[PDB]
Amino acid sequence: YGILFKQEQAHDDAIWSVAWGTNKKENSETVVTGSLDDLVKVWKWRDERLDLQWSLEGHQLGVVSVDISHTLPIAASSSLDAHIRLWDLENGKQIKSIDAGPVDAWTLAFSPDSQYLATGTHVGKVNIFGVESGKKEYSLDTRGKFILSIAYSPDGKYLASGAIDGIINIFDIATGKLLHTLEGHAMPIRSLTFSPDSQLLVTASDDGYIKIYDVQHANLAGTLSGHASWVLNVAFCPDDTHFVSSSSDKSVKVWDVGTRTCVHTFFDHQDQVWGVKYNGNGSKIVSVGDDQEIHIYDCP
Amino acid sequence: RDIAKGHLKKVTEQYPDDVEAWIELAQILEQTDIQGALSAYGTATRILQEKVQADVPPEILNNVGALHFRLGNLGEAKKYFLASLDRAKAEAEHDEHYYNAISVTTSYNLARLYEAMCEFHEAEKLYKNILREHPNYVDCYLRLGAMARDKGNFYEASDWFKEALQINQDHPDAWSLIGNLHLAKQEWGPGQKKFERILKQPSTQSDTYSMLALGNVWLQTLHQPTRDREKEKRHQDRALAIYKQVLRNDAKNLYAANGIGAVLAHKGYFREARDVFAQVREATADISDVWLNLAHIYVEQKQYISAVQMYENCLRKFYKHQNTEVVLYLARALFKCGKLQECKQTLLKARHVAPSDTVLMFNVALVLQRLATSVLKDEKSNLKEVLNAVKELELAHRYFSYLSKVGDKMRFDLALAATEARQCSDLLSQAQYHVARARKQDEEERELRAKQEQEKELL
Amino acid sequence: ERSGVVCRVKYCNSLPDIPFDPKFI
Amino acid sequence: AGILFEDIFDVKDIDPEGKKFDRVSRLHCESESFKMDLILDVNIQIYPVDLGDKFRLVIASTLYEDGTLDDGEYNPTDDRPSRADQFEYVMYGKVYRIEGDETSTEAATRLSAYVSYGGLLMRLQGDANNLHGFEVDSRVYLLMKKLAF
Amino acid sequence: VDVTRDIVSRERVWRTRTTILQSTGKNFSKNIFAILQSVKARE
Repeated sequence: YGILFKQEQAHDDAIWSVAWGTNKKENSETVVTGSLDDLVKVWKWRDERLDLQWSLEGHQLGVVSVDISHTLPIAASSSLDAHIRLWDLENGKQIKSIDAGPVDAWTLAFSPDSQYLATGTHVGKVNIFGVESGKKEYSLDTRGKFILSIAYSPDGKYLASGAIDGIINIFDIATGKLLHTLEGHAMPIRSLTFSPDSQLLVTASDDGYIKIYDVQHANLAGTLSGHASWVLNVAFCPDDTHFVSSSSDKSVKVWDVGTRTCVHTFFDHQDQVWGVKYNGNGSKIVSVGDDQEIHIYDCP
Repeated sequence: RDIAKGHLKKVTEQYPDDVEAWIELAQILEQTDIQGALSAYGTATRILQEKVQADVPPEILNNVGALHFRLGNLGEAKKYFLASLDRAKAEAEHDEHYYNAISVTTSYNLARLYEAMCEFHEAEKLYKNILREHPNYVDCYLRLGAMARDKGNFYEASDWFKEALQINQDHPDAWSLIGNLHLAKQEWGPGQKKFERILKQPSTQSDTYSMLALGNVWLQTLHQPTRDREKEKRHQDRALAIYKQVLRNDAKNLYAANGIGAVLAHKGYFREARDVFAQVREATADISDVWLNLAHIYVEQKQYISAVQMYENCLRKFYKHQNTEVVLYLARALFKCGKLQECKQTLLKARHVAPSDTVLMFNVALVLQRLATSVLKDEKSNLKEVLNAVKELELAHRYFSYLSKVGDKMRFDLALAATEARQCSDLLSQAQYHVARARKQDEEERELRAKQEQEKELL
Repeated sequence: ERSGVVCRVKYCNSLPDIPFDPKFI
Repeated sequence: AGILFEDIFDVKDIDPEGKKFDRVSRLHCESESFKMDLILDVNIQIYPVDLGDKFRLVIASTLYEDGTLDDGEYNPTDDRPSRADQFEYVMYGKVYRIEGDETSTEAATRLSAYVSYGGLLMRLQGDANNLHGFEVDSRVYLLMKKLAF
Repeated sequence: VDVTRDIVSRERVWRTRTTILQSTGKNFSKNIFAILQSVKARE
């Protein structure tokens, strides 16, 4: 374990989000970043070097999330501006600008089919926009506080949502109905993702416990004392052997998804880590944070 | 203790086969500088091996690991406690010295470390292993609920705290933690006084912690527009009496002067607040309170630098690096370009952790209008800027619409947004003016560059 | 502008938790 | 007023270069609320300090608490309210340099105000906003005082 | 049980609530109550 690459001043402002394609497809041969300086830098990661490929602008407010199509070298990008914008990572142009209307929109959730795009709102519903449409197709009527996080499964069988009440709302993208509601947390769930096999569901919570529930029967598979600080971000590798979690304390821990043991802790972030993501194989791990910089941990 | 120190300085120089002298050295120095106790136990550990092959008793390796546990040598203290356990386990005939109690304390410090070592599960399990063997212990029962209190104030944390009180009602720590329960939900403002006045009996009395908790719950009742109703002034005077009382009995009670300066600041005696908070700062500036109160005095000069410096210093901790209240305190005198444009950035950083608050969404709109009118009134601004200002004004107007439908507010109805909407409409008219100004300046620059290019053609 | 920023500026001071000292012996 | 700068400080090294003089030592110190840096020479013979010593340092334009400018002549025999009356170590000196990270286009972010106290040198270095009170060739008083903490 | 008196009798706890509320510095109340009374006298 180590760091393979680093850039200095990779952005002029906090990198709020990072995405790297995880397929064998060309969508993995790029990195998309969203930062508060309104610079959606598309990096190439050619030659095992983080080249800058495209520099997309136009967001009024800083980018809250970026997500890459599981099928194409295209990404969708969202902001507190509530103008969700889409790009082609191999031309660097703007596809469309899904104006939400009132300025209430949040992180994105690319469907694995790359056909639907879930969004969060202060009403508590999960609005499933259409990628090629932009209109509000269908919205999950699960009101409450706020959808702080939402995520699609790699095969698309389930869908979770992080509230501000620690209420996982396990939706069903195949029928559009709330099936389970896992309430093993009371802290605002900051982010979550699905296991490569859609069996484990990690929950990143400000209480620092990265509890890992199950989806098929909606039960807790065990506690995990992840950080003393808020768990901000958590991603699985593609071979489904480990998962990294991002803290609010400049650490990144390589937790073992099977043993729930940290196999390595990275410490080359000068400020807190907004996000972490694997490669297509799971060796290189990109990490980004308030230090405006990008770091590529190698985990052979 | 002074005589013990001066005797130990006499035994330290001479060497009359000193064996326990360094033990008595470290037994005093654990209140004083922790390094002196460490150096003494370090030398005492090896001095116990030259006379015979005798293992170190667990009590010394325990005390040294307890020293290191206060330090950043958490893993080293962990090895110390492991070795103390292994050694105390080996004490099968030390029933008089009760090796078992030594292992008990070592395991307690070890679970406290794991609690502190970002390993709540090991601390849970060790604390339960003390519960399963000795349910009459308190701190093992309390720290367990502490761990659960991280997830929330309504889990078996609260239950184990109350149960602890029932077994030991005369335990001031458990009771204080009880009153600490009500501080999460401040709806028990006035009713906390009863629960706080339980152990105020004379057998407990001079409990400065209860007295201060009282003055705090009493201070929370301040910052009310009912001061002219001769209601908050009496509350101020009452809390001031509490503070004077805890001052006479404890002149060094820095929280007493802390609240005295707080009430003086609420009196607007910010200079009297200034220097009392300065004395607190001199005594211990580390506490989270001074970084706020002092900054709130410096910002009150309207000119400030220290205020944002102190706001930064308090946010250095991992507790709440993303924080809304600090930016609400900081969002003040927002008119300098580095205050306006930067405070947008910090408001966005706060809102990206707390988007549900109305006050963030209101202040971002106020600062937007402040900037937009700082360039759409009179300014011969850059051209791109007038394109951007109307975009910002549009988004401000959208927020002005969205805010108006929300029911709950910052304990203050936002019905006054009509003037913001009017400012928006007239800034839109100023945008339609300054974009004409923009085109005139555009043609101006084009003719300037052309008349320069011709001069170059001459050369 | 017509007003400064709205702010519930309050001179707060918390209390410390029980220190739960390690049990030196 | 005439209080140019104040902060909590602590000594973090003394004579890192070795002790060049016998009654004078370099103090290398750090500020705490501004995390500025200080290199000060004190008369280590009449005012001894050690590493980790915490002190208030109030660099002031004039000693008088009413802020009236002194003439820079030593007089004693004076009742007037004087800042010195509440310190332990007071020096008087001439600001002789203000270096900073000025670029050709945009201003310095940080300044280093250099002061000579009759030959005992001080460099105070940090973010410029705390050093705006310093201009080259101006009289200043050091007024430092150890915090017992 | 004796385990209680076995431990509470050997333990050497050095810090507690009051020791946090107390300043360890030399700021008594002579320099504090002075201004506290003076400002009341201004009123």
